[PDB]
Amino acid sequence: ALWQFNGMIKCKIPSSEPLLDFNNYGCYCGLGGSGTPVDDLDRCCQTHDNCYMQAMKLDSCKVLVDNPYTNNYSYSCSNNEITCSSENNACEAFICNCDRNAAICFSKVPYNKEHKNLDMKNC
Ligand SMILES: [Ca+2]
Repeated sequence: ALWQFNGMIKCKIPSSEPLLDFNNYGCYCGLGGSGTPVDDLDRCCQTHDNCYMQAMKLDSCKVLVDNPYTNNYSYSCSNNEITCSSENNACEAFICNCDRNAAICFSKVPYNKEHKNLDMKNC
């Protein structure tokens, strides 16, 4: 769910408030997404978006009404390391992995403020 993803990013980037810093960035970081990614951070979000779409393709997810944004899963942050729990069932485990990969991706690429609140005209 959104609140777990928020925590994962903070696990990797302790100085940020992810829901503020990484929302409405480029063409993909935020609700929806289209066009060509503007930079590598934006590409991280495109990959994350594709991961969520793939998750909704799984038979294990189409059984629950929980949406990737509201579906809770278990994970831990320890020494700034993210670990998805084995207690997670099929759907939750896939989502957890999508989020973990994105959080790590976010922490490895440059952040370009020029792309914040980008005009959808570019997407
Ligand atoms: Ca998106």
